[PDB]
Amino acid sequence: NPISDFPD
Amino acid sequence: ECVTQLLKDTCFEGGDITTVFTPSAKYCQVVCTYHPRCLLFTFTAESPSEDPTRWFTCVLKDSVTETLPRVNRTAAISGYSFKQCSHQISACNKDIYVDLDMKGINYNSSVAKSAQECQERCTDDVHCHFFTYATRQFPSLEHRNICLLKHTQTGTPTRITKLDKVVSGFSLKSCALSNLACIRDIFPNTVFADSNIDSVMAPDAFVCGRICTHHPGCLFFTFFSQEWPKESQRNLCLLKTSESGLPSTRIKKSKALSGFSLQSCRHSIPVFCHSSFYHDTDFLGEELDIVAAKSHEACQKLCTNAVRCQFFTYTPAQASCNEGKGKCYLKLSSNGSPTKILHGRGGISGYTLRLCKMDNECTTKIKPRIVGGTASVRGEWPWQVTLHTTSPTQRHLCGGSIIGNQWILTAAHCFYGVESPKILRVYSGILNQSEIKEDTSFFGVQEIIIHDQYKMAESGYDIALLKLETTVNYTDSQRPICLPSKGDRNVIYTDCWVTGWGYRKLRDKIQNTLQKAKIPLVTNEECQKRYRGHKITHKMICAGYCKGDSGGPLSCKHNEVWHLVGITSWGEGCAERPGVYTNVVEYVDWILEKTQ
Repeated sequence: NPISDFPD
Repeated sequence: ECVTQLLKDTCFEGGDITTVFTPSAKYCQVVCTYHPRCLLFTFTAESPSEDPTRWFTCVLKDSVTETLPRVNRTAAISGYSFKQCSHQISACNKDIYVDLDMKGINYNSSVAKSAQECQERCTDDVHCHFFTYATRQFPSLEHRNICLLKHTQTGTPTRITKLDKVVSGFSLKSCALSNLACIRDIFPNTVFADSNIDSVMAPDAFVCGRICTHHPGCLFFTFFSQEWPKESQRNLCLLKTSESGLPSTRIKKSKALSGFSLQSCRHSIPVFCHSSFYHDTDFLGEELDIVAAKSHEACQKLCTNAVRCQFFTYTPAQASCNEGKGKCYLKLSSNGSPTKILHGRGGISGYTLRLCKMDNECTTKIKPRIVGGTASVRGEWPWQVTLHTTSPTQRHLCGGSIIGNQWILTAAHCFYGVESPKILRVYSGILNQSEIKEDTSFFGVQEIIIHDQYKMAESGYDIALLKLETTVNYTDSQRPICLPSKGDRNVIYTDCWVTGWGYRKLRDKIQNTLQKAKIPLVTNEECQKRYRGHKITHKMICAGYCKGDSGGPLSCKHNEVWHLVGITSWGEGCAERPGVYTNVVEYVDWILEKTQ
């Protein structure tokens, strides 16, 4: 699972 | 001695067990309640006086005195857990947090029409702990309306940061709203090989699975029973997970059992309540106290009354020769479980019942009494109520079931030409109608809630709620019954009971002593065949092959719990032809929104 955190 | 009240600008000094991150101090308090050692906590709110890293810091503490030194500090909120309290507790937090980003392992990302819909996804999903959701207003475009799901080891976020135009919230599986199916089916002689995320020692597979259930990361489990060959592994409860969310493989083996988390059905099943005793079993833990006890029953009550005690072993006066004062060992451990489980030193062990207040009251056991087919009797159906009409003169109108402190659940057709609640009288725990007298005490109905869409009994929505003027003190005579959990729609109920006073209309005549009849369910489609003149919806269930009244309960017993599967709506007429009932499961979202 690649899923990325929301940009600051 | 519940101090439910939070303590402003207060820090509890020392005694830390661990540190987690919670959105609110209020949730910290819930986390503290549900952790096996935590008596008290100190939360650090967002504020200048503290660096960003320490905001949403929830520190779980313990003290042997049951309290700690209070020092004032700005932004510090502190509380005591609810272990110490008589009032029921819930893990269910419906809070959406604005401009809050709760970090975790992000395992899924998608588009959602809104926070609510994002949350229904978090709840309906096997892995989801909490979610974050980006609003339109969210500046970065391709991120707009992304609802991303997360999980952690603990169920709480690894960290929490302020990120504006975002909303975070938690899975509602514990609000009893999940549509996820619960698999209750247990596989004897089976094991699972997948990620082992933790392990406890359990006395049997029931406790194992219960423990699996309230553990955030545990989807399924394997139990290595006492009879297991490798000695080191006996009574070992293995908590597992997988990316699919299913066991990779069922391997066959002896003296091991496997099963699944029940997290969805959490509210209809005993979870924190382990009431059994375990004989010639000793639970190894840290010793809290040792006291004179007459029996293992009072042993347990000492445990329960001792807030730090999580479990006990009672050692009886030795081999029946000795004076009957035994020794009660109050024990604790770091998780709420035994470090070692030893069979054959002749102790009697069980757990603290202090936990039980976390369970839903509709899961408590019902004293065996006597099973007489001909008639019901005291305490036998604590949920069933009789619903009385003042006008023209006072008489039995309907049946109803207590689903709440303040709530009756019943038929809508019962309220046909009832102009106001003000004429209704709800009596509880009544065996005989003869038993009611002018002095008899009863509940006033504050409000009648009929389904927005209800028209006619043979039309589907025949269901109604009664809100009482005054709440019920639960007693072996008057208790709640659990609503079917949505995860259980595929359960096959083989034991079902219609109760009531026999009123399907003025003619037929009525009954004095409460009547009870065990009845088989019948399939919709088979039911649809007996009724040609009428349709039968997915919102209707049948049975027969009928001592019940209108608005009366269909009670199905499953895994030692009573469920209210259906409400008696229109069955025409004892014949053969089955009664048609309302399908309570199918109204869960509706009942919950109305009762909260």
